[PDB]
Amino acid sequence: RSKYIVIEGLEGAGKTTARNVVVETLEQLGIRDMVFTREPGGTQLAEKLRSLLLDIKSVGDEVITDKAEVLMFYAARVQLVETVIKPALANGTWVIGDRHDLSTQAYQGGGRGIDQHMLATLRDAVLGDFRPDLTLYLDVTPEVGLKRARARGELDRIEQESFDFFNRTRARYLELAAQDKSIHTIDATQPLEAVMDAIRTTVTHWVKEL
Repeated sequence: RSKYIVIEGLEGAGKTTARNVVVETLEQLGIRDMVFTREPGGTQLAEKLRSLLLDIKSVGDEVITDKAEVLMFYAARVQLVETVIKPALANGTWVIGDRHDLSTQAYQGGGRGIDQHMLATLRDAVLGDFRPDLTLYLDVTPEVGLKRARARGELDRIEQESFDFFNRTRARYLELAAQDKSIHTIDATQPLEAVMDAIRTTVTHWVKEL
């Protein structure tokens, strides 16, 4: 049975590295057929919304409202999910996504301050029941994430946020992972090999548990 695995974490958490471990582990367990998706993005429309959401001055000097932000993140999500993810899963293909709803909950909920129960409302209103089978949240400290992001190149509109915005975002990520068994928190503040190892076993077990 096809599965939807999502990788989460602050920017500079190591999502790609983690994704590589995941493919390796899965390919090792005999799972080979799979597709990747990233959010916001994944479809023509989703990518348009992505640019509107992250491009510095994507609408000149106008400040995108917090709520417009969540709504755009959501329009992007449902389009990808309905048009790409579900069909894939429905075909038997596994889907590995780089970010999903937890990101909205953490960033818009924790960073932004958008009311937690409203975010839940939207989620169900929009996605209903659909949820990722396994979620890997890579926990890294704000400073280590920003430093890495800063080294990568130019910061998008949201990555230019304050340390406290990232603080609150990380805490919410953790608060929510703490309430959901399918969301595993990997300590990404440890050396690569350790992180890499954590990811491999967590996945290996979860799959074995299937």
